[PDB]
Amino acid sequence: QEQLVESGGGVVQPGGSLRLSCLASGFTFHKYGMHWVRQAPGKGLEWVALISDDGMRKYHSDSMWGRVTISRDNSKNTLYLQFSSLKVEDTAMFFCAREAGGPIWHDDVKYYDFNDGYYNYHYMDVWGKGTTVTVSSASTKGPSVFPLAPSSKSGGTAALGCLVKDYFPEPVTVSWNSGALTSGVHTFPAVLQSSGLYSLSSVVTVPSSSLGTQTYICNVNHKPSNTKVDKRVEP
Amino acid sequence: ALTQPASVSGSPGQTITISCNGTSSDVGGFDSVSWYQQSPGKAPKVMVFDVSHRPSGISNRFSGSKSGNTASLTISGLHIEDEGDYFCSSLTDRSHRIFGGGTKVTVLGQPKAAPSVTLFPPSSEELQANKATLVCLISDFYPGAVTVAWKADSSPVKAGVETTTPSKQSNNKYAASSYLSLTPEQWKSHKSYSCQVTHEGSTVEKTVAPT
Ligand SMILES: *[C@@H]1O[C@H](CO)[C@@H](O[C@@H]2O[C@H](CO)[C@@H](O[C@@H]3O[C@H](CO)[C@@H](O)[C@H](O)[C@@H]3O)[C@H](O)[C@H]2NC(C)=O)[C@H](O)[C@H]1NC(C)=O
Repeated sequence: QEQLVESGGGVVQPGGSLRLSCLASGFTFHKYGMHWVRQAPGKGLEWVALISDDGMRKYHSDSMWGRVTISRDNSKNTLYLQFSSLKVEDTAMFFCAREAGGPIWHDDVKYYDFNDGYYNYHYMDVWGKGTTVTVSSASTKGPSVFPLAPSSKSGGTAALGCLVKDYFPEPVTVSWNSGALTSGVHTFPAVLQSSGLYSLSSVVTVPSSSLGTQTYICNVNHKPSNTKVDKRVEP
Repeated sequence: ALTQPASVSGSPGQTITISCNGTSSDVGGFDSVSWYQQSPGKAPKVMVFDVSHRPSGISNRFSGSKSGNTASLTISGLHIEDEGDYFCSSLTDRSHRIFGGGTKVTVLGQPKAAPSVTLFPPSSEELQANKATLVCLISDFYPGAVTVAWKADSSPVKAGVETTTPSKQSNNKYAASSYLSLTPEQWKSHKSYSCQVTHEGSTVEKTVAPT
């Protein structure tokens, strides 16, 4: 039934041009308005553009600085968005969303506009899982591994881990003492810093008693760059 | 951007209300407010539109209102399946659409757990590499919503701060990481630096000193 599919996504160069494509089905395409909504990683929704049913009217976000252009091909039931001079901050999820709409009634009779086209309604009733877009130029690179040593604060339980920073692309696998260490182990999700390179952190909780009597070694494997590293973390 | 609280929590069966403060150029200028629910790893869903109206096939527990420049979303009798992020959106006098920051709604499924926070200074090694990065790591907190605030000495710091989205552990609690990149100089100039995570009204605080 009513469905939208987002496609044309991937990883792209800054300053380059890109063009996304949404495909609908299960409804009369040429009767509704269409939206693009973006969502940077872990951020909130952000409005991008709105195009009228016949595509002879367009609206863009004032914060897009006119770097985006929205278009449509009603004969293909397909919606388009296009970029220019992309930026790393343009990393986000790109949703396709229909604009609710239909007749408007006064008394018991319903009125349309010329052509019998729907008046607009003001709420995106249909969504399609967005396609993802990543902006980074950094060729494949190996990660640097820095020790996060146990603070002097701890008796009780101590925390220590590895700061694996400056790699590309994902993913990276992080073990401890060669897998032997599992409990109290939390490996965090990677962040894409301004650099255009990835960073992450894995940490392990231990009894402060074990400090100096137990050797902790984080094993990092960055398959892409074919790099394996071993770092000892100590007070 | 519209203003929503970062997070609201409650128990099942309990009733809740998310606020959405705005201006006279949107919320207060039009009765076209919509509410969207976004459950993890999924796509938004319309819950309310034109302030109070419920689309066909939407629970009687979702209520919406408005007052001046501030509209609301009221969930009566929280079910677990209500969990997820919620966004308010309004029409604007520029014929644009605007979204709120979003509100993570948590319905308790396991007894509350205060976070365990640790703060790392830059390693000597990174500092020989002419760089600096304070790692602030948070674990074992439930609900899965926290507020990370950095402070240089006494004053707050927003620039160069990165924070990941809370994720589930093996023990079903939540963890999050926050980085604060610095130059070797900035790091040497200040007395100290403060990492402040706010979780369920309570705030823990650790502090690294370059000294
Ligand atoms: C939009 O949301 C903001 C927060 O994001 C709301 O701020 C707070 O609103 C209350 C209600 O006016 C203010 O007064 C409160 O009174 C109750 C008792 O009636 C008390 O328990 C609270 O401690 C508080 O004193 C509160 O000061 C205010 N906080 C602010 C201003 O930051 C606000 O209600 C919303 N918008 C507007 C215009 O009120």
